[PDB]
Amino acid sequence: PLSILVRNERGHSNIYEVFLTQTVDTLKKKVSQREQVHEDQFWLSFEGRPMEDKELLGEYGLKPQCTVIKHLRLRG
Amino acid sequence: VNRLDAIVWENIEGNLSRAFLTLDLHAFFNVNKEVGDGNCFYRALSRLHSESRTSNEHLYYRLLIPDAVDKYFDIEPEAIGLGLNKQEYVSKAILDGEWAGSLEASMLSKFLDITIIIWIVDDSGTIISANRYGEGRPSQAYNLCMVGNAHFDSLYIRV
Repeated sequence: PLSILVRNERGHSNIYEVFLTQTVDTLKKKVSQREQVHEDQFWLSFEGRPMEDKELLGEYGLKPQCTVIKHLRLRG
Repeated sequence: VNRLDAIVWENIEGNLSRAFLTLDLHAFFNVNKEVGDGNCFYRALSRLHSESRTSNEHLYYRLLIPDAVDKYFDIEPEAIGLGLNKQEYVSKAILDGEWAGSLEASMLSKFLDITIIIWIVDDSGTIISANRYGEGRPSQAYNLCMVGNAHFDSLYIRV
């Protein structure tokens, strides 16, 4: 049970709890509910690598207090 | 102009770099408002690619997408990030009025060898961030204004 930051589209970080044995979509769902934004409207990267829905969180080299970046899908 | 070219962008991923800053939009650019027909993204590229300043190539710019997909979609962080299906995406993206933005900026910046910057504006019309797709400076870039997270207008850099 790791604590991390997800930096939002405004450049501001928010603390999320995460399990390395769980897939990336678990964190998508946490961000989606807390920041009021549909899952298919954003993606996450970590150290410049895109995170993928069915990849385990532990495969990305996550650490306590590390930062994931949220990327809005921009459409207009 | 002078100021915008002094911005050091932060590299993030692929050819995407980013800036956090507040600007008065009208002080730095003139805006040509685009119509609400689903095509603003491609209208703005058409308008910005040429001094005659017309959006009537918008269909042509849209028709670049299948070819850019062949070249790049397999490697676009956003497509990968969102787990998009290639064939699903290409079929929708070519339809009249289908919205576009960050993914097509990423593909086309590369495909045409240009720099596209989407400047993000809050409720009050203040630029609050920007995404730059490419390595060029803003004075040379295709500058777009993103409004209400649902529309783009074209920006002409002011002098």
